[PDB]
Amino acid sequence: EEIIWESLSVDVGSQGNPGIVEYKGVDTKTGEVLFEREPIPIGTNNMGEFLAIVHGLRYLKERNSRKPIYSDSQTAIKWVKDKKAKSTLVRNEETALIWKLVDEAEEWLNTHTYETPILKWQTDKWGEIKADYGR
RNA sequence: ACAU
DNA sequence: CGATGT
Ligand SMILES: [K+]
Ligand SMILES: [K+]
Ligand SMILES: [Mg+2]
Ligand SMILES: [Mg+2]
Repeated sequence: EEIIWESLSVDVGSQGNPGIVEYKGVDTKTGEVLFEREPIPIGTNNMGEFLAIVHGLRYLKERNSRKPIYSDSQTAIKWVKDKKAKSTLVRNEETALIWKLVDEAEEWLNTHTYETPILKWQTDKWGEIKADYGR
């Protein structure tokens, strides 16, 4: 119903899908960019959306912040809930880096705890998520 | 169909 | 138009 303005918003950006993947997290209220991942040469949109949420969890935990995270990705939200990223992306030499990061993100989820609510950004009602790349 |  | 996902 109402945007929770005291929150962190994350989004993926890509050049191709599969293709070059990056992501960032912003303060929902102000748009201040709080973290940005160096582009990863090959990955999928959903792997990037997943990594963005997990990075947000790690970022907020490190700072003792109870803010929720907004993502517009039905898929990534579920993968985080399950602690399992069910990507179809072939595992080969060119996808090794993204798969290492995804594997490590799952490993972090399976060895840490958090209460952070992971909320669906309602793009149909609210417009684009504040972390959007505009591409 | 819905979310990207 | 194509691809990633539930
Ligand atoms: K965009
Ligand atoms: K589809
Ligand atoms: Mg998105
Ligand atoms: Mg976007």
